[PDB]
Amino acid sequence: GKLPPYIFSPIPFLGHAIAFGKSPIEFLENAYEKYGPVFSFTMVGKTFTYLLGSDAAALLFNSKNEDLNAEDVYSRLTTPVFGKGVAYDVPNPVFLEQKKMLKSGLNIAHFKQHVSIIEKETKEYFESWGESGEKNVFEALSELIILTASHCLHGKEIRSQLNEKVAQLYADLDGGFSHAAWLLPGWLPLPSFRRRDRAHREIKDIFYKAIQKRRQSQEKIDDILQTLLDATYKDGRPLTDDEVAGMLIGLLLAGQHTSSTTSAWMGFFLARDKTLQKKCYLEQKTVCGENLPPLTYDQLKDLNLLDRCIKETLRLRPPIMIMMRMARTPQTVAGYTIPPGHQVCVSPTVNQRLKDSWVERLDFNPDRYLQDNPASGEKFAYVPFGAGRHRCIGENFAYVQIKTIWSTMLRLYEFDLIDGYFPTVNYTTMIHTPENPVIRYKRRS
Ligand code: HEM
Ligand SMILES: COc1ccc(OC)c(/C(=C\c2ccc(O)c(OC)c2)C(=O)NCCc2ccc(O)cc2)c1
Repeated sequence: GKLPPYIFSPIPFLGHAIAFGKSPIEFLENAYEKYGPVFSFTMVGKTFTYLLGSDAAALLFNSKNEDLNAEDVYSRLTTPVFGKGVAYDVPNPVFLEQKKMLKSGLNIAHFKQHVSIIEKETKEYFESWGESGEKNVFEALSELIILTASHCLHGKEIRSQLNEKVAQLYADLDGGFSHAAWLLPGWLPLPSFRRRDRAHREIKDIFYKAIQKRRQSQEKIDDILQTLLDATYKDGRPLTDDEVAGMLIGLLLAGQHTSSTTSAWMGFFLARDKTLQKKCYLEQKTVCGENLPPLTYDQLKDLNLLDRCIKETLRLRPPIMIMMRMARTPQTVAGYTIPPGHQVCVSPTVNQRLKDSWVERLDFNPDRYLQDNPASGEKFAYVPFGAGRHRCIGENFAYVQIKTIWSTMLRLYEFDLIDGYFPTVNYTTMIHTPENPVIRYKRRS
């Protein structure tokens, strides 16, 4: 076997940590240009064997959990925040069973009501923005998305109980995903660690109360929570309340910040492309209805231009820029054998802005998919939600949430950038959020 082309680090242990923190996408891009598609790293005592390009990423996107173990990478971070016996804590077959049980709930029947729920919530929430002014797009969209995700997934019982205190609790729970989670161990009683732990206990307690109330409820209502409760394991064991709580606080916490940043990025891209925003509003006027009636899942499929805009936003600025895996058996890609112990990586951000196939890589143009383009030509060139075996179980929910939030938002206002300052990428956060998000909005005529 041959080890993959190994980059050389001046620092023995820390490696390229500072460079990756400063500019991960650019660092990966130049490393690709200099050492091919299978260049390796050395970051904090770990070898980050990145796979760039479709051919290299095919290994990660077609690998099995017996070969590329996600748990050995994500357990120490996801177990304390989500719960025990849920998410990545369980073995891989139980994890697959949980994933399919969750995917069963997110169906067309539930989406038909989710569209109306999200439309109502965004129409009510964006009343405070007034006729015109400037606002923090990222935070407002995060607050809207947490409301909509709660109302749709957890149900009216949980949504009604939602207030500023529990919103801050959810923000604190998301605060568990940070640098300290990776570098520092689960031994130090850091105040961030104890905040996350207390938030998880309080959230699970209120969720236990809500689950008991729903179970005792006589009236039958179809929801994600009800579907999870009715559905049992493959063997036949009824789902425990602890497991159900873990499922739902995993679902919502996994879509609150990977959907807020995408919505904000699409908003800024549409503000920069005023002609594209005008075309999108014209579509909202013509294909949904001249009187602009409330949206429905049937009309969602008619918003092809908005779908293309969301696709281009995800291509340029993916929320999840890295999907890590832990090698445990020797694997070969591009002729280079990766020994077990290397943190096999993949970049759903660099994979979509490579100049080899993505022409005008950094140019926002939601018309590329109208013609032939890598997203259809190549297997794993456009992978914002993942592809192959490892995909998001809620990409449909994301495409029905963002395309119902932004449809109403474009129906309401006429977004326009301020001082021509397109927000940059804040690499400090694990999900790259726009830097200083401020937009000068005006009410649509
Ligand atoms: C633009 C929106 C979103 C993007 C780009 C995105 C991206 C991703 C990606 C790339 C993965 C793969 C992680 C892995 O394979 O290790 C993932 C996993 C996941 N996604 Fe999302 N996500 C989004 C929103 C959502 C939404 C709305 C939900 C609603 C349920 C959700 C639920 C999940 C869950 C539970 C996982 C767990 C891992 C798995 O399913 O394999 N995400 N997401
Ligand atoms: C902001 O919270 C997130 C958001 C998105 C994530 O995945 C896209 C993750 C993550 C791992 C992750 C950890 C730290 C990170 O910094 C990160 O990148 C943002 C990602 C993960 O898979 N969650 C869901 C796991 C799960 C599976 C099955 C189930 O039934 C219930 C839950 C964490």
